[PDB]
Amino acid sequence: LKAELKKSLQDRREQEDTFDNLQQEIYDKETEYFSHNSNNNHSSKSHYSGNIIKGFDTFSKSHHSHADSAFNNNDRIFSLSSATYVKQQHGQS
Amino acid sequence: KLREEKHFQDFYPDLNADTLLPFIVSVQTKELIFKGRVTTEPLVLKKNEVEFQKCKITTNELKGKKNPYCVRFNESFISRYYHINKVRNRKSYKQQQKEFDGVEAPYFTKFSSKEAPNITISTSTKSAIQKFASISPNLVNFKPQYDMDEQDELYLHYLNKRYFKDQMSHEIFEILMTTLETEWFHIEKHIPSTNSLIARHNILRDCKNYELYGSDDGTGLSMDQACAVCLGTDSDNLNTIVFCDGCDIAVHQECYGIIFIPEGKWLCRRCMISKNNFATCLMCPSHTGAFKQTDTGSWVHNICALWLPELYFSNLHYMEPIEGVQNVSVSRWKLNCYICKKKMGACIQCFQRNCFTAYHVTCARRAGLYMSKGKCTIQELASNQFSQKYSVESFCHKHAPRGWQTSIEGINKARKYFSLLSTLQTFNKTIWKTPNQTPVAPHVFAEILQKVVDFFGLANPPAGAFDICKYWSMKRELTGGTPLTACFENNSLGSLTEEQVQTRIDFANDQLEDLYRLKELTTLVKKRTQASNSLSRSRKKVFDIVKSPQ
Amino acid sequence: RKSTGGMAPRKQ
Amino acid sequence: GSVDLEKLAFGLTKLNEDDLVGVVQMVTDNKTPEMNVTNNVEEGEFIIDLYSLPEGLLKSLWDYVKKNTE
Amino acid sequence: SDSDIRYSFLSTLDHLPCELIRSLRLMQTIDLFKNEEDEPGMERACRDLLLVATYINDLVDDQIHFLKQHKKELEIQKSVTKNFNSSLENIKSKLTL
Amino acid sequence: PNIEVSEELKVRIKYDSIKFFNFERLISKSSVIAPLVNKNITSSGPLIGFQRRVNRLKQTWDLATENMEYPYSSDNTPFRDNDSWQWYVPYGGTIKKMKDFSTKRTLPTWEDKIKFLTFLENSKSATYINGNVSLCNKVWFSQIEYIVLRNYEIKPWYTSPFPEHINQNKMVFICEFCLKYMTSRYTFYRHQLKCLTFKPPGNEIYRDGKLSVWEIDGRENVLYCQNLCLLAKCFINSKTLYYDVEPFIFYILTEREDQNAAKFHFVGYFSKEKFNSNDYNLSCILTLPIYQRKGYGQFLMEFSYLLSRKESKFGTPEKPLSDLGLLTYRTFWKIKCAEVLLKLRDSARRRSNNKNEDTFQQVSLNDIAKLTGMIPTDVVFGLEQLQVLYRHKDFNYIIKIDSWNRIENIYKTWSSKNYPRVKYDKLLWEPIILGPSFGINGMMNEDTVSSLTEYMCDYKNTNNDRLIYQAEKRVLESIHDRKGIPRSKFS
Ligand SMILES: CC(=O)SCCNC(=O)CCNC(=O)[C@H](O)C(C)(C)COP(=O)(O)OP(=O)(O)OC[C@H]1O[C@@H](n2cnc3c(N)ncnc32)[C@H](O)[C@@H]1OP(=O)(O)O
Ligand SMILES: [Zn+2]
Ligand SMILES: [Zn+2]
Ligand SMILES: [Zn+2]
Ligand SMILES: [Zn+2]
Ligand SMILES: [Zn+2]
Repeated sequence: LKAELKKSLQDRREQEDTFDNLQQEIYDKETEYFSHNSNNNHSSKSHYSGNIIKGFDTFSKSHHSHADSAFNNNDRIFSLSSATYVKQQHGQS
Repeated sequence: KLREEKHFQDFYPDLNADTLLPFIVSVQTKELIFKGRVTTEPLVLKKNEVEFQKCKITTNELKGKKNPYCVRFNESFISRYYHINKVRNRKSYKQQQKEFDGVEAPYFTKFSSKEAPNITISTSTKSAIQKFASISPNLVNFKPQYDMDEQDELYLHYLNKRYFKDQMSHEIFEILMTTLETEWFHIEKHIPSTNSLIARHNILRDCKNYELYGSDDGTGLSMDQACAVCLGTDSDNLNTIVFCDGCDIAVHQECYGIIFIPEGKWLCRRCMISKNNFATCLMCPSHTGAFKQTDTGSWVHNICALWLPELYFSNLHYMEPIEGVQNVSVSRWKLNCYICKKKMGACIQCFQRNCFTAYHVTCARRAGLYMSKGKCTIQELASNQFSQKYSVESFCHKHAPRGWQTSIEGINKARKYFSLLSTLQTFNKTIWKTPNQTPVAPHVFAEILQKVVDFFGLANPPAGAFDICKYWSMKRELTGGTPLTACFENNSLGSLTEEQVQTRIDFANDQLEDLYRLKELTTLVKKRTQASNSLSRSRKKVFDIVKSPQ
Repeated sequence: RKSTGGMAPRKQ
Repeated sequence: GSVDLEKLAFGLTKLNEDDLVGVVQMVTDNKTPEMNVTNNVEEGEFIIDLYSLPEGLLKSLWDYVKKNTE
Repeated sequence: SDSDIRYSFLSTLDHLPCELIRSLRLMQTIDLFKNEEDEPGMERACRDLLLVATYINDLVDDQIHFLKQHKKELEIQKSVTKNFNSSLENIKSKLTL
Repeated sequence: PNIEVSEELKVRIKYDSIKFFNFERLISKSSVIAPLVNKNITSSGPLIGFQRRVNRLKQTWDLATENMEYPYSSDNTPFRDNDSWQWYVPYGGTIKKMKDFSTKRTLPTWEDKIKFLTFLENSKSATYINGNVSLCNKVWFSQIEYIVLRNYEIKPWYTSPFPEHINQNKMVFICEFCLKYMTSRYTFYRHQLKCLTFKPPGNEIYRDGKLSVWEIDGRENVLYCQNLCLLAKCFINSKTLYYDVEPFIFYILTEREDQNAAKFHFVGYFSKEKFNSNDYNLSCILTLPIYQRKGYGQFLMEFSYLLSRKESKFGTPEKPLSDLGLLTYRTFWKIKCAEVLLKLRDSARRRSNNKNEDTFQQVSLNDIAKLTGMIPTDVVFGLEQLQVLYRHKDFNYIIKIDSWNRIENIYKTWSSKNYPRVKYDKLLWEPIILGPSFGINGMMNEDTVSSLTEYMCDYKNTNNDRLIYQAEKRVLESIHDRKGIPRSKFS
């Protein structure tokens, strides 16, 4: 019926709202994760930090690198595993 | 090579980029093993053989259905792990394929629970599993592996008659033996290999044995052990001297066949397939050195398969199975050695003509006889295509080349070693392993067995729980050294010192902290997937009803 | 790094 | 030899079913190239010729039949 | 003198990220080239995305279980070798150096 | 009737095989038969795997009873000593309590030793009639003469390096769901009672009807694979890989039939490598002899080529072929090329209907390769076995089709055999990526700078399509727009 159809619009809106909330949360979580290495490497001086997807310990205590502190948007694999993200990414750029 | 595995540039140019223009209005073995000339082999292109047959009576068809006893404690712990012998809860074939290949039946996965979650397990079952796992720390995630034998079927009867009064069953015997070997594995994993003291003790034992009885394996010749197939003492980044850990032989990577060095500990073929038990080389009496299997399982020396002219390897990178024993010369087997005078194996002969004094290869190396590979390489010497080529050269006692010092002392050394061997053929100190290096199970294992017999609720006397602990160390000796259970773990802590273990813990901490953030991201991803699935499913239906109200 | 196949060539 | 084969053959006929299957199992276990026995498991038929059995096996069959018949 | 410690944990530092990225790439391929007018074409795609999501979950928790057990056995072996060294120093006077 | 005596001392005995093969009656009667045989009976005949073990045990325990004629030269310790430090640090120091590591009550002595040997000796007849009798110096020769896999008895072809005690016995039993081998039917019964899961390890990367393909890795299952190799060598003559099984990856074909458990029966397998520079795509392939020309080998070969195509490469099997490999695997080439020729014809017919044959389209071996998955040096053999390539007397080579009827007849005749074919849309796969260790846990001889964060952006270049049909249609349409050669050349 008319009301039976109408009652689905707000449900669609809420589902898209949850979808966007989860997308934003994954975005923020990986944004803080790919940097928590640098949070753990900067702050018994701790110079043994990194990721599991790029981190390593060949360096010594005398150096201080920032290539892990500055990361590009071509590393968020948990985001790139979606259709909407790559769609809007290629649409913007 | 035949005319299916060579190339197409043995055509005229036909570069395959040039364009071709299509239009419209029984057995061909073509060449020989290797370089030669064209030849047809339709007689060698043969496939058939005798047959294959189908058995008419199943294993479960031959079984005495009688059952004299039952258990009165934790029957569910048995019915879970073994096969509960009734008509259990089954499904119908008109539904099974629709349920496990249907519109919502996914593929399987190496992580999909080894149990069947569609059926339920009771809570008494889980409580019983917790009770059992609480017997000892090394009993977490337990499963009965051991398998029953035609001699254990006899031991069981004597145990039932003497101690347990027709209460012990096959399943409980298998469980007791499986627990015994699980505990022995966990005791063995942590034995520390050596330190400076034991290293000095072993090197001095080796040198003082060589000084009197001579050696062949490279031990005792110097402070740094040499190779065991070519007596080499140099190394480099392309092939290194890789030591073993059961025995203490050394080898070159390309002289033995080590295509890649594992990151943990290296175990040779004899200490990997069987155990270090003093095996039987087919061709010489002494059994100490680098061994390799044949095409059937026996164990022949690498120094022997090379020098015997009828023996070769079938793969020159792995040095895999020694081949060509079934066509050794009857005269070769009828010869008899002259330094140890033993009547076993096959020998080689002197080189200089008008001499027919024979000797085994290892007895020759022990005595000190002149042997030189020449300018050949190990790989050519192994390949057996050396026959049409030149030859390798040795000498007997009284045919030594100029400068080759006396070896009468050498033959005396060898005879003394074999004579002592033949004679030996016929702060509280506790002995804990048989002379053949097999184990003997201590008090704690009997205590664990008593606790398990309590768990299952049988009349348990300590004598009855020490009898099995005796019989274990003898069933593990009848078998040669191989563990009675098919299980084994690749872990080797062993030779690690203290600071190294400290650093390993420190790094494991970091990886452990990291995997948690990873797991958080993973579950976020899973939630997003579910959300988008539901969104699409609702959107399809709403757009359908909008595009068609009927 | 050297690749070695799980097979052996022809003998003769 | 010293085993009276006519008496052994007249005695083998005085056993029961499981004792006969015991005879079959005993012969099957130890068997030498000189002997000639035919065992058909596809339908269960055993055939053996006495005059080729060695002395140890003849003695053992004799002991079996003796201590299992009387 | 000492091999680089990074080469002892190759089930986690090396062999896990490869399977993780491979599974994520499979998810992306399914999600992108999934069709719209095909209702089964989207049912299969959602089913496979769910499959791969539970797969990556099970993988990343298996690895942490392994690391826990490895740390426990490291501790036990530390204790055992510290005991064995002193127990040998006890009866040092028996060897022949 | 039951027993009968002739006039020439030929005694007939009839019995029941069901009772005769029983596992309980066997031990019952063996216990009472074994002492009836004089223990001075000289077994001067051959050497059994059983008697060798028993006599080695006796010689090691130093017991005064011997029957074999082969005296071992070194079957005991070289220097038996009882003052070494090995008895002052019991169990390497892993147990700390004296009441717990004292072994005064668990050392076996002469009495229980002799009782154990008696237990061993009293089983001989049953051990034999279980391990060597079929339901239907001689040491260099293996005795194995059957392999009981499902319920069939599979005569082997060659000799595998099974352990010595398995090679001295002339029957081996193998559990398909686990690939474990034992030399006794009773032990087999016990093990098939214990073992519960009915599936290989590894994922399931394909499924259609019954057939399924499981992708067992190499270094995670170092026992399943090490037994599969030993089962393979008994049929595959030229192969020499048995233990270094980590750099390999196995793809296993299973047939399911349906406790109510899903039963997945082993049907065959093919292997592969993780990194090779010879441009191969397969190492060994096998189907268990219980088939009768059913199509699973051509299935698995098509599968290997699908994997190479979805990976976008070219490949060929490991080259030392066999006389049963090539005779089955040079028909695959002919049928593949016939299919591709029919495809080109039917795709050109839709536009060349209003035109004339005056123009001749130009096809190439690289453009047949990129459609098939195989290399040009194998497309040449396909076309040759099909008798379609002409080096007539610029135009040095052409492809002449005298009549499409012969080719469509070839294809229809091969299709009538109802073989199972691969469907490209049921595959849940993604080509594997390799880190700084190439899929092993071992040798160190690229640098740890891979970081693998790419392979995600590879959607950017829309040129290399992810689908297969896309590139197929691209090759079928784009490169075939060229103006055709005029037919004015020859007859
Ligand atoms: C790298 C390597 O190749 S080495 C390993 C190769 N060698 C082995 O594997 C030995 C054991 N396995 C085999 O022999 C198998 O046959 C394999 C691996 C070659 C694959 O063959 P299978 O799967 O068993 O049979 P498949 O169904 O695929 O072949 C059918 C076609 O093969 C051909 N053909 C196959 N076998 C025969 C044969 N014995 N005699 C005559 N023609 C045959 C026929 O064209 C047949 O078609 P048809 O039914 O119309 O007569
Ligand atoms: Zn060497
Ligand atoms: Zn070794
Ligand atoms: Zn030897
Ligand atoms: Zn000798
Ligand atoms: Zn199994």
